[PDB]
Amino acid sequence: VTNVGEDGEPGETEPRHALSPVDMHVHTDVSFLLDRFFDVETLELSNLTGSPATHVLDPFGSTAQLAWARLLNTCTYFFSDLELSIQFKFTTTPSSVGEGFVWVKWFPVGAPTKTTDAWQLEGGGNSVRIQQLAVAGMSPTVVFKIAGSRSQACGFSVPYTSMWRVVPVFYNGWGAPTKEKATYNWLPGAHFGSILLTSDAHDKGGCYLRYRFPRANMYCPRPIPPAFTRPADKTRHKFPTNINKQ
Amino acid sequence: VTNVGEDGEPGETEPRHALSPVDMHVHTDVSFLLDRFFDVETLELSNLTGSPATHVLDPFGSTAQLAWARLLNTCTYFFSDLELSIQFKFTTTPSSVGEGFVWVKWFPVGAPTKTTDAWQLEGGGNSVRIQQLAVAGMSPTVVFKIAGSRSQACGFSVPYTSMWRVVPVFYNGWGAPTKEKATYNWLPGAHFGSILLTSDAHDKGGCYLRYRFPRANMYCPRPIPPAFTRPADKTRHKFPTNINKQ
Amino acid sequence: GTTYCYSKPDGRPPSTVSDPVTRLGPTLSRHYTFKVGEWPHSQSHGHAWICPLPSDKLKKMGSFHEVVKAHHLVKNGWDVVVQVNASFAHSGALCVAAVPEYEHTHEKALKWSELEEPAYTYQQLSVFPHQLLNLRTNSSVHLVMPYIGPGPTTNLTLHNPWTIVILILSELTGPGQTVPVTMSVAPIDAMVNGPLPNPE
Amino acid sequence: GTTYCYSKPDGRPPSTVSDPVTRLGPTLSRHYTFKVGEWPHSQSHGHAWICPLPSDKLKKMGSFHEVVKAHHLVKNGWDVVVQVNASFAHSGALCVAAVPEYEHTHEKALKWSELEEPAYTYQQLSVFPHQLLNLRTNSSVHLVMPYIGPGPTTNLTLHNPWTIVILILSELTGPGQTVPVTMSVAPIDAMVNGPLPNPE
Amino acid sequence: GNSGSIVQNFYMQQYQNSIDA
Amino acid sequence: GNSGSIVQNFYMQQYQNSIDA
Amino acid sequence: GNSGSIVQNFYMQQYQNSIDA
Amino acid sequence: AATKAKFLVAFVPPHSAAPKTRDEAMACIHAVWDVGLNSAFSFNVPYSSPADFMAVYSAEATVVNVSGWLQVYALTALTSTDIAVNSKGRVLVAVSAGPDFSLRHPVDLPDKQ
Amino acid sequence: APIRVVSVPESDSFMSSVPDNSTPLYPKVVVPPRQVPGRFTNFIDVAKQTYSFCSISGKPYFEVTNTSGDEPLFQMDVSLSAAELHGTYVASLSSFFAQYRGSLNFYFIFTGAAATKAKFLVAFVPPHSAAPKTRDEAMACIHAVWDVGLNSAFSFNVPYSSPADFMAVYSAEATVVNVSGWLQVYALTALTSTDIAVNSKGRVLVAVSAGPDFSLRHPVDLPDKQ
Ligand SMILES: CC(=O)N[C@H]1[C@H]([C@H](O)[C@H](O)CO)O[C@@](O[C@H]2[C@@H](O)[C@@H](CO)O[C@@H](O[C@H]3[C@H](O)[C@@H](O)[C@@H](O)O[C@@H]3CO)[C@@H]2O)(C(=O)O)C[C@@H]1O
Ligand SMILES: CC(=O)N[C@H]1[C@H]([C@H](O)[C@H](O)CO)O[C@@](O[C@H]2[C@@H](O)[C@@H](CO)O[C@@H](O[C@H]3[C@H](O)[C@@H](O)[C@@H](O)O[C@@H]3CO)[C@@H]2O)(C(=O)O)C[C@@H]1O
Repeated sequence: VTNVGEDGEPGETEPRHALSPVDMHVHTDVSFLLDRFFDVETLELSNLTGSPATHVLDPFGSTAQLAWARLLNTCTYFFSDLELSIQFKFTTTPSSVGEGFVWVKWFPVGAPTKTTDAWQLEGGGNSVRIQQLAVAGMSPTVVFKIAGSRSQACGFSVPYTSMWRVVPVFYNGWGAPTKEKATYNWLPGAHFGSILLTSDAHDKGGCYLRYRFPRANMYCPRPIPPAFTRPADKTRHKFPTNINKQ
Repeated sequence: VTNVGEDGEPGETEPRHALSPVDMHVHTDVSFLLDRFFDVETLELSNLTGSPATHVLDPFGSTAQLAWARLLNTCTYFFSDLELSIQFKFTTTPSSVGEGFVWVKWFPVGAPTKTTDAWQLEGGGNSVRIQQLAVAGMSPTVVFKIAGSRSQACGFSVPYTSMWRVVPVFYNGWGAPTKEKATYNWLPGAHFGSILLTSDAHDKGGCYLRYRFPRANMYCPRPIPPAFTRPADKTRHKFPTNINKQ
Repeated sequence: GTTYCYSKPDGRPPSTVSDPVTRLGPTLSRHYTFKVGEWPHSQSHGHAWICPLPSDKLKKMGSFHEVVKAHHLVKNGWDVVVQVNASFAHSGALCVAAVPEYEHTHEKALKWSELEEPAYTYQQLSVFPHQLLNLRTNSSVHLVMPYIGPGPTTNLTLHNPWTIVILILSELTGPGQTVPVTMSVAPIDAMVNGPLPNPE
Repeated sequence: GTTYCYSKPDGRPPSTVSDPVTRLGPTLSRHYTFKVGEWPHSQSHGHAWICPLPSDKLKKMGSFHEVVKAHHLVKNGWDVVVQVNASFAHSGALCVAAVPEYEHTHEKALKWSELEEPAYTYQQLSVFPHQLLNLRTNSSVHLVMPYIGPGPTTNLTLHNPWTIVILILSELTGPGQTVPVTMSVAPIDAMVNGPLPNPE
Repeated sequence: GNSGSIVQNFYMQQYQNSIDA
Repeated sequence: GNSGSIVQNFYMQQYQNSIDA
Repeated sequence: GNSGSIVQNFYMQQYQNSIDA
Repeated sequence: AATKAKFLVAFVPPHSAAPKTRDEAMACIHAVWDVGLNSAFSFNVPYSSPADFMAVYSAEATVVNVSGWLQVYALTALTSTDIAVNSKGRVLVAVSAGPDFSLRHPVDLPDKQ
Repeated sequence: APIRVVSVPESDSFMSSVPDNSTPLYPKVVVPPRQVPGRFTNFIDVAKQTYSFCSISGKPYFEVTNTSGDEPLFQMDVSLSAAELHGTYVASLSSFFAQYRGSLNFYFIFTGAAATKAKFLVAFVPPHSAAPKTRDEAMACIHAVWDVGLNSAFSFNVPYSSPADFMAVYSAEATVVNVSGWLQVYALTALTSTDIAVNSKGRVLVAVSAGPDFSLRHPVDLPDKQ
């Protein structure tokens, strides 16, 4: 009612010569917010021998206060490719590992799994056994050394493997006929596939997972979790910054 | 009066067949004088654990006899992008650090700040904790190793972040409603943003800040500070040089 | 003669307010005229009258004054004319200037006052938009400054961008009396934002 | 619906001042909104709220207010809208009017107040530019008055030409509670003369 | 979105990433 | 001002630095 | 089949591999 | 629907020390809402600042920390057909982003607080 | 397929003036636009289109009294690291470099009261001999005459005379590119005044603008204060 200002008048609000543009919104571009490296996870290695476990690239669980945590929670359905950096930190005296040969293998959404030592390198007694799937072949293997290695890390790009045209970050259903608990918001292969780190370290070190999700596609906006306690009435939420009264 | 020479004549000066050009002034080009690396500052690191402090890229204070000190004092308002080099020097016996993994993170004009250990890498007991914001993500992280690292330095470019279309290197006003001391020539976010260096060194080392300011834009010339004591009457100011009586 | 502070004044309306904008007709931002001070025979060089515009003296613009009272921000230039009064038997000169974010003021901010500059400054004061008042030549310095500052407009209650320096170059040499300085500020291209409430 | 007080407002500038004239942009003479009073169940007919515009309540126009403070005279109309608040179970009506040189006021001049008209008046109140507020029909009276008076403009400090009557015709019959009246005045085509000095 | 180098296509559009229909 | 290589544009004009309006 | 870079032809088609008739 | 009321929604610029009565705020930017003309109303809290951009992470009051104050006041009170049934009213209040609204400089999360 | 590369000997060295830039880590930042007046481009512009005020015994002027003759009134070793320059813009700007080049303009503004008058011989004396000590000595050289009471201000151009394609911004024990000469103002007559009990002396300000052919080169870092 009445609209454009100055007259005390009922529905009549005042004028607003709305703003110009700068930045063209671009930072809030879902594809851009997601194409960078995130420190998601931290895990330890496996000994070259034993009958070890594969690890799963599932950045959909969350709960850890991390920005990329939420954001993936912001949408119902997601699709993007993957990109890694694995860094391996030291947890003892760095002079313990002279070699430090690390085997890594990537497993695509839905690959077979049981592995036991099965490859045997020998030479001058002693002789090493690497893992049955640590080996090089079909799924990409990546071997790197950490011995003065100016950056104890390795890295690469890996495609959207799932058999699902998109991934439901939420699922009002079960992924199995047996409607068991655990099988709730599940639906199998709703992730990026898996990896196996294995080495004569394993002890002496932890890892550093890092994902970069290029080509981000987000479908169906969802409620965006608060992330901070509710401040008191009629007040602000004061925080420490690059600004502030010095 | 009279002008062009030879006649004793009053206002009449003599002739001057003014000079040619060479160098086209170009060195005094504000954009060029500023696009190089300056050793501005020197600071120490922070332990991977504790509840540390961010550092502020404010090259506007000055007082230190450094050329780039003045020059930034030569103008009222400034704008340029930033560029860094961080070198980390050793302050003990270089054989103390076998690893020397250093986490750095850059914070844009006006970012949140409280950080405590929050990321935990584990593997074979011991286990490391890095900083809550040392982690990789939104603001750029840079991790480098200093272990034989042929150049113990790292480096990168960072954009003009401030919310101010330009930065007042001088401010006849306050940046807060509470006209307190400290809040004088202040006005928040009148700088480049901040950084956090953190590592299993911290002790064993200092740092080496270096800025390069590309795209320099200087508005309103200001008085240019003298930099040397006032010499005696009718004399010169003799100095040591690449010339001089040998 | 008319000297411009960096550029003629723009009547552009603030790049940073979707908020409703009242422009000030001259008849509101009228003209104001006060006495700076009495340049005396003793005041050795390097002295000066700081006139940071407009504050301190803002209570006295009694009309322009009024609208800037009940309004959050303003963008405006300044037609300003400093007028020393002296005979042809006096000697000496000053240099009066408009300075961008001038500061030293021993935080007696936005209050006009008196100081003694460091020297490298009076020597280089002229590096700003200034004019010479030479007692054997003229008796008036005239300048016009435009809105200026980090923000596309500011709060005159917290920040004064423009500030007139009235510097003493050659001491007042001549008849025993003093030479009264004076100044007429009148706002150019005034523009306000956000009316504040009622003083109750 | 919009009802005009004798004629649309003229932005003409005063036939009686060679003196410089400041016209008031809406953004200065903005909009104001206050509560007149709570029409109660007891107040027999003939009652009324006198709202002589604008005084008494002038201290509260805090912007428009401000310019008319430091200025001798003004010519302006009034967009004014009286708003009673009541449910569909209430009965009764008022008649609110704009009156030219209204007077009785027991010299509580230019102070809004409350009275009981003589009757021949409420009977003939309608002979002025008025509108009916009938509790089974509408809930708003809207009027717009133009500058008017013996002089081609006056001193709002001595004379208020326009004055709203808010007359009680049929008593408030219905639910036990009262019915709050309200009013939004906003100056139309404002124009000032002679700035007065500084309050010292 | 965020891929900005020139060498970003050092590898093919086919090899590098994934491809829709 | 002082950027003189060829590889100076190895990265884009958009990515590298900042951009005015 | 699986050779996808640009530098894949850093070496000649003649030098790199083998050649049929 | 048996009910009606009115409010003065006003926006008060970040200077003084905050108003405390309608007659105090009224001198500022505001409009009038007579519930019973529209049962819902929209009000635009503008951008007023020397600040080309503002602070997503506010704190101890700075010049780019706050842009003002939104206040709804009660113009009149609750008139009702029968005050024993309807004695109060609930006005929901929702927030949409402004057309000129924009965000910049992505950041990582600090310690919860 | 890997490229064949040889790691040039300096490979992991730093070097603080690389003609090239570092790698970006925060792209897509569009900046707000700035109207803000007086953006200068090159430092020589303000130095040319701007007068600085000289330095003599602490003040920016020299005095004439009702008693002077040939005693030189104003004298300066033409070098940037000269005394009477110390306070100024031009001089201080040049500290930022190694070599200067060109003429400099001097502005003398006589500021004695209008009841007053006087004259001077401003002269420039070439860097050979051992410096003149009387007007009649300098007169044989480049100079003009200033009758205050024709112009109350005057400009004088100290030229560039040297086998030196460039000159020394950082002077010292006298070298061939260390000095270009000597500026000297002398008193041609003395202070005539309507009433000598009121006006007995006069103050001529002396300012320095940069020469049109003036230029600077080879940016340098600051040595120990001295
Ligand atoms: C995938 C697989 O087959 N894994 C088997 C490994 C691999 O074949 C082996 O590591 C290839 O390098 O081999 C395993 O069996 C080997 C083991 O029994 C050793 C111990 O004597 O002998 C190997 O054969 C010898 C043979 O005895 C010699 O005559 C000579 O030919 O050399 C070969 C090997 O160099 C067996 O292949 C193993 O022990 O791990 C079985 C794994 O399942
Ligand atoms: C941002 C954040 O959440 N920080 C928290 C960290 C990180 O979650 C953690 O470093 C991720 O690597 O974790 C903190 O809490 C962990 C701590 O209590 C340890 C000690 O027992 O347990 C961790 O959970 C274990 C769990 O007990 C096991 O069952 C199994 O699932 O492994 C996990 C971890 O590998 C807690 O998450 C921490 O101690 O720093 C709390 C930080 O705030």
